[PDB]
Amino acid sequence: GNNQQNY
Amino acid sequence: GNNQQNY
Amino acid sequence: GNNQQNY
Amino acid sequence: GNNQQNY
Amino acid sequence: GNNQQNY
Amino acid sequence: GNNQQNY
Amino acid sequence: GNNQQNY
Amino acid sequence: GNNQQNY
Amino acid sequence: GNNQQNY
Amino acid sequence: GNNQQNY
Amino acid sequence: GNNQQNY
Amino acid sequence: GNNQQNY
Amino acid sequence: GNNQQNY
Amino acid sequence: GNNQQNY
Amino acid sequence: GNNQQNY
Amino acid sequence: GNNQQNY
Amino acid sequence: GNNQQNY
Amino acid sequence: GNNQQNY
Repeated sequence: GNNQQNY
Repeated sequence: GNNQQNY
Repeated sequence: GNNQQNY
Repeated sequence: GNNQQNY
Repeated sequence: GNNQQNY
Repeated sequence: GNNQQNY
Repeated sequence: GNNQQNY
Repeated sequence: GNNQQNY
Repeated sequence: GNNQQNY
Repeated sequence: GNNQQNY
Repeated sequence: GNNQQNY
Repeated sequence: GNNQQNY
Repeated sequence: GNNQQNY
Repeated sequence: GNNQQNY
Repeated sequence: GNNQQNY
Repeated sequence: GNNQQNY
Repeated sequence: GNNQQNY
Repeated sequence: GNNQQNY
């Protein structure tokens, strides 16, 4: 699906 | 499904 | 915090 | 905190 | 705390 | 605390 | 405490 | 305490 | 925080 | 099913 | 079923 | 069934 | 299903 | 924070 | 922050 | 799907 | 899909 | 899709 990554 | 990762 | 919305 | 909503 | 809602 | 709701 | 609801 | 509800 | 919306 | 992990 | 883990 | 674990 | 991980 | 909108 | 909109 | 990464 | 990276 | 990179 849609992807958001907050490192 | 949709993905959110908060490191 | 961080926000992801999948309509 | 962090938020993910899947409608 | 952290929030996930699956409608 | 942390929240998960599956409608 | 922590919350999980399965409707 | 911690909460789980299965409707 | 950071924002991603998928309409 | 749907997945939420709070480390 | 649906999964919530609070470490 | 549905799963909640509070460590 | 849909995925949220809070490290 | 940073913004991405997909209409 | 930085902005990207996809109409 | 659509991608947003915040390093 | 569409891509936004914030280094 | 469309690309924006902020170094």
